[PDB]
Amino acid sequence: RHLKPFPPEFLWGAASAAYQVEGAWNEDGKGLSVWDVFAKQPGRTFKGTNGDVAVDHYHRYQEDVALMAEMGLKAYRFSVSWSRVFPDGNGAVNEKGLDFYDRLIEELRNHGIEPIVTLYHWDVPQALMDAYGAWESRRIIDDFDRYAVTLFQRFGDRVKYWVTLNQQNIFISFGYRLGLHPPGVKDMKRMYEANHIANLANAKVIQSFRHYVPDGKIGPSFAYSPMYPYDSRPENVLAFENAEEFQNHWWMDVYAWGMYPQAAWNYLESQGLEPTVAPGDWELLQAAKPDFMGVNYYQTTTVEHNPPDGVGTSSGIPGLFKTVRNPHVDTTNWDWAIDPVGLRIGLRRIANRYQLPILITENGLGEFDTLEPGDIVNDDYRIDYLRRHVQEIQRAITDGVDVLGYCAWSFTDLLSWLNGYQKRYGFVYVNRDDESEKDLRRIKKKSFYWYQRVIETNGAEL
Amino acid sequence: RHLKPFPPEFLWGAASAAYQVEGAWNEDGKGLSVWDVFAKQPGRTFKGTNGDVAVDHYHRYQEDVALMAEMGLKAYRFSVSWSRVFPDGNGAVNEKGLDFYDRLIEELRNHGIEPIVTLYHWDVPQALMDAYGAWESRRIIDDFDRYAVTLFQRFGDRVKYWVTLNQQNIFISFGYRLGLHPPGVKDMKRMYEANHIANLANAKVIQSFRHYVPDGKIGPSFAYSPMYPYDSRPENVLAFENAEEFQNHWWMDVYAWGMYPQAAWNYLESQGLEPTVAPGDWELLQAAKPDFMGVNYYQTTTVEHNPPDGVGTSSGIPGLFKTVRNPHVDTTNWDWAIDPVGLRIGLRRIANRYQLPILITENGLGEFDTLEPGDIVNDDYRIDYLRRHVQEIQRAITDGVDVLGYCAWSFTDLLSWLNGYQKRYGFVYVNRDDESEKDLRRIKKKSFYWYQRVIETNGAEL
Repeated sequence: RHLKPFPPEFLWGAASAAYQVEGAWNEDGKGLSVWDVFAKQPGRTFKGTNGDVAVDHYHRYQEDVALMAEMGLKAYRFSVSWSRVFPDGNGAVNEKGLDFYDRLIEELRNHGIEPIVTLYHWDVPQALMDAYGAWESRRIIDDFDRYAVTLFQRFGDRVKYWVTLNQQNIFISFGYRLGLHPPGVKDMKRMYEANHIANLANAKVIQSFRHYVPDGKIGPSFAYSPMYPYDSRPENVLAFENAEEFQNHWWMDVYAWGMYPQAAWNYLESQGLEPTVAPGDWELLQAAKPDFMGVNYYQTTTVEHNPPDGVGTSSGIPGLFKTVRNPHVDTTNWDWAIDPVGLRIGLRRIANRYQLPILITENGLGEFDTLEPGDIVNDDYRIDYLRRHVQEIQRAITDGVDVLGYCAWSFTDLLSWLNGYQKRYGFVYVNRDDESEKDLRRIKKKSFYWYQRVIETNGAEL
Repeated sequence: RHLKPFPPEFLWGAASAAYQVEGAWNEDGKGLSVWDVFAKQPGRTFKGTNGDVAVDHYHRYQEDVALMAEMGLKAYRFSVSWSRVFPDGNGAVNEKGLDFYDRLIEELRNHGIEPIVTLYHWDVPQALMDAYGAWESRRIIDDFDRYAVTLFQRFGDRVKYWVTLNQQNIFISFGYRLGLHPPGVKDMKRMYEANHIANLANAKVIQSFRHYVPDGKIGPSFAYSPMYPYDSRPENVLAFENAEEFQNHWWMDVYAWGMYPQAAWNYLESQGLEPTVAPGDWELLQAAKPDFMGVNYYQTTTVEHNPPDGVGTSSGIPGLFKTVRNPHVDTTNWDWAIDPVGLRIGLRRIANRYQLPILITENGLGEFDTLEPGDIVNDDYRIDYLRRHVQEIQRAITDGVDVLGYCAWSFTDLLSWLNGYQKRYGFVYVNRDDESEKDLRRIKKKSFYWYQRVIETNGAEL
């Protein structure tokens, strides 16, 4: 069988997130985000690392975009820091904050790079948390909408591709179930309420987008780990049904269809955990169809039967499923699976279930890169990982999946949320570590030139 | 987690098919069906058995319904023989034929049993095959519709529950791909064309039903073998994605959504096998939503990766999937799988994908039964099989699946299509075999009294 080529306007991209790259945490009128405050709690982050400076992209954006142009990036996906635009979340707009993103967008456009604007990457202004608990209040729906509309009005003429909430399942679960991210809560009831409010905020902004950006394309981005059954034991296949619905359809069915899946809903209702539904909620969720599903992909998860007295290392839900190591995939140095075929499977599942085009918003390999003499970083491991995933994307396109683009994570090295800087993701090495910012100089890794070649040839050599 | 009860009006049922039960093949003006002709080809059926007499339900229906009432059946699902109603397929209606079904329905209603009328169980009149090739011609769409409308007009006041095509995937694949059933064709291109025409006929009759039976409930019934991947190897999970889409979504997505799945469509198109689509086809298919999905269930199927030079014993499609024996399920004495959990999985999949209620239209165990002196048939093996499946249905209901009822296959023993009478399915033994009709007497098996107790307790005592 002949593989289809990557389509002529395929968005060969790379990506970042505002807190992870920008720095300038208190400059030009920017307000505190929940992450500014959270990361300064003693013991919260590795070696106290935080986003005060990060890799200083706020001041170094021209150099970074020049490197993107050298690579030939077709697209750069970044997030807008809400606290730069509305320092208090609501209230007065900050023109200096908007001006940064205007300058960034102009730099991208002048180099022929398509901006992909991500509205929300986990950094709600602290003032909204202080006033009303941020994502736990329906007040955020209108406040988020006002923020999104501001961006649509200022940039809609120059930005075609927009992502709304990026990895809602992560910021909600880590913030309200695991207590690892702000606000550090461990309460499933609160988690599902905040999640429902985030669903409504997503739908509201997509509705607004139709008014302000009539030729644009918008969608949420979901952190998707496709589930596998361990084997053909019926109870393991049933565990897979439970896991795919509870972990994945719980979000994507709301995004695509405006409806929560029923078995998961009934389980939550039996635990007293289902969210509070107000009149108009279903109408709003169902009327806000996205143009694409964004997918952040790193690995699949294999599951097996979990008795009601079982696991609550393996994780899972008693009576539903538990995770188990997949003996048939390679692993990273952090026990993450390497499963490029799993990306093809996830793309196929989204096309098969929702018939949506897909934008791959994040995929990449984190590793402890060594800077060798002469400013050389030989990251053949990153090249191998990316190559295998891009090859599987081409197979998915050949199968009939409409893949709009692929954003490698990340363009430059960046600050991780809790683990400092040493596990690096970039095509561009940034000379700093957990102890100091050093000189923050940018150094092209071997993978930079590999991806430059991929883009130049539209993937045709892989 | 305690199990939910069966809902108060759950349709505890049993089922049959006209050719398998009725006899009276040439009585009261009945025309030839394709099965009358096919089964009389020498060598086609075991010991030349055929439906001339079968178990003689046409003459013995009063006794059979009296037995249903003794059991306390809530519902009896049967099929109407098109050739009794329109002996030439189109043309003049045969009032004597309709009068048989009127008498049957009156007997059921007088005993408080819900009729479930199945429009089509594989017995298109031979005259339509002769005139235009039956299911290979779009002419059948209107002819089938005129037949269905006749039934809706005569019986819609007394019949709430209707099934349209029963096991379309079987009569189409066995008739046009495997050549096992009429018309005895082995041609995939013809198979997919006839299948598309059957899809249009199903949609047309559902549209007619909305006018003639506005308070009724209608759906197609699909012979569902849910697919499992052999293990968590990514290539085997991908084989599972392909197989579930090709074998199951190919039909059920058309029934529920009016759309063929895209990866399967593109594969067929690459082989020159996709059906011919006419203007208006998609609109019709999308405008005919059913009230429920009917499910005929016997077993799951496990699949694994199949190289492009591989299997086309194992069956499959090269480059997509091949079947493999599942080591984790039991087998019958005929080496077919027994997988009651697989029924729960299939029910969960239909609810999760389509949000449809499900009527289980067929499930049962075929086995040699021994008639012991005193008219005793001890079939504990059949009780075991049915009990395990009903238990899994109760678990699916507890999960949140809306199951409308369960029709055990079958009420009385019946004639099999190709294999005679000895592998029996009934709650009621019929005293005949492959060599003679004996006295055709009905003898209640042990399973009859077991199911009587199931119904009395609404499934609380299994």
